[PDB]
Amino acid sequence: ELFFRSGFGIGMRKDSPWKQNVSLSILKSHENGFMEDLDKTWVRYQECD
Amino acid sequence: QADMIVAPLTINNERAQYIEFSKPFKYQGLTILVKKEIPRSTLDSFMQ
Amino acid sequence: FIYDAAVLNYMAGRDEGCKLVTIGSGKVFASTGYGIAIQKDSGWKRQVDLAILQLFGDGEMEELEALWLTGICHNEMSSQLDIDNMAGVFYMLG
Amino acid sequence: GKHGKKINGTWNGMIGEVVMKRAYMAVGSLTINEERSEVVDFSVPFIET
Ligand SMILES: *[C@@H]1O[C@H](CO)[C@@H](O)[C@H](O)[C@H]1NC(C)=O
Repeated sequence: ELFFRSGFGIGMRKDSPWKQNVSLSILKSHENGFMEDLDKTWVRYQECD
Repeated sequence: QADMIVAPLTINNERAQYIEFSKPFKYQGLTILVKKEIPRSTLDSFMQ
Repeated sequence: FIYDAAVLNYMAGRDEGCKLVTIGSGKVFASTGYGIAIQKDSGWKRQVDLAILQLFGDGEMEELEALWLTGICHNEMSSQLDIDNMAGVFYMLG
Repeated sequence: GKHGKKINGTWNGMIGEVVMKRAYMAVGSLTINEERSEVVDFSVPFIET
């Protein structure tokens, strides 16, 4: 089983004027189902099981 | 040289001191993989 | 039922004989975490984030959850036939 | 109220105390989303949901 839980994330330098908008767009994509299309298309391609 | 690290990058205490990390793509963890052994075990046939 | 994922998992892996099971063996649909709301612009945000991040690299909540969020069952005779699959044998004779 | 809802442009619950400047901090079982993230500044998540 997993033993160190920590997500990925877009990174940038401090005081960059985009530290407020880009985080909100990531959250807004989670609810609107965009991450469902991307995860299914690339990761979950399915094969022998 | 650049401004955004658009790449798989985990976040921890050391890096967060110098750069803020916005919000996570997705949540994952650390595991271990090992090669499968003997796809056809008990190969010993009849006449045994 | 439709509710928070973390709460529903605790109920499901707790009942008698773990009969109650989530659909598709635990599939989530909007991965949004928890958090600690603070006043806008409040200066406590910067250093409180580091403290939480530090504990993740020290294995604190990894074992802390075992003290409160541990299930009872594992999400895995009857010598009877009662047709079962023997219909195919009769289906052959069909 | 419980967990906060926006009615007539007002917030109640724990998210209603912080917006009205009576709490300065709220903890418990709070779910991050765009609408709540505009008023308060959520910290780094520590539990999947
Ligand atoms: C952040 O988003 C709002 C939404 O309209 C926009 O008005 C504002 O200009 C954005 N700020 C930056 C720095 O892009």
